[PDB]
Amino acid sequence: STTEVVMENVTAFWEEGFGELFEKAKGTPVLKDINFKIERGQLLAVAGSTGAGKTSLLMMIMGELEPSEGKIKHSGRISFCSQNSWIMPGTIKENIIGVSYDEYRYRSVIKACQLEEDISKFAEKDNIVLITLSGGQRARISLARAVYKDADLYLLDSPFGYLDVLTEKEIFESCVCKLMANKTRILVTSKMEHLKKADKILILHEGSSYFYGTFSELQNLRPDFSSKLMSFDQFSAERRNSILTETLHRFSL
Ligand SMILES: Nc1ncnc2c1ncn2[C@@H]1O[C@H](COP(=O)(O)OP(=O)(O)OP(=O)(O)O)[C@@H](O)[C@H]1O
Ligand SMILES: [Mg+2]
Repeated sequence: STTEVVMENVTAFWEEGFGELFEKAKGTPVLKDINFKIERGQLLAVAGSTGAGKTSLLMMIMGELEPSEGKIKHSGRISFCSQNSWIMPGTIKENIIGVSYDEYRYRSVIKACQLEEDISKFAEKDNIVLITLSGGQRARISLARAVYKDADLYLLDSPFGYLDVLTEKEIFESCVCKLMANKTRILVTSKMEHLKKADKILILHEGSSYFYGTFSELQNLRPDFSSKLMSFDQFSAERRNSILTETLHRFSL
């Protein structure tokens, strides 16, 4: 199954004392007046400047950060892919599946994340003990682990680190848009292509919603903003994020 996710007028503080004070009241919040609704099986793309609250938003959904105002609604299990890849000492297989094995699911995830060719290189195949991996292999294994988990909501925080432009595109398509096409998911990204293929987009800046709605509505309701951001996707993660950050500081509020 999958869930809908709804946030209505949500405000949150990481400093729990302040969150209580604000709540009771009938520094500055990490997230302010956040609103979105994603339907079952839909993709929300979340972009924004550095420190804007993109990971914090995900942490709220996981219950690590509580709102001081507003309503969050969602049900079921959550799977989370962090923006920092991590590999535990053990086999490639163990890293992806943990303890529970489903052959058909495991095979579809390795294919979707392009891990077949990485696995096949080794004598032991996926029983190879984690051999040091490249950043890109680490990113793909971390993604595979998150997508393999049977969950009702998938939270993918910038999962495409150290990938080539073309293979990030291939994996966005095969994994996020095809394998997970019927799962509710939220993707943090800085690629315009990802925003374009999303059902909904949320742009965050200093904890506020700079824009929520559709890519074509962004093109329409934010023409001056779009005109800077739209060969952007060939730029490095760092450069895209610096351009997005600087543009947001210019046009915010
Ligand atoms: N557990 C926490 N406790 C206190 N403050 C936090 C915590 N997590 C994040 N913050 C702070 O909240 C702000 C938002 O950080 P967050 O990680 O949500 O930003 P981000 O938009 O994901 O940025 P990036 O583009 O760097 O990933 C930052 O000032 C950060 O230092
Ligand atoms: Mg983050």
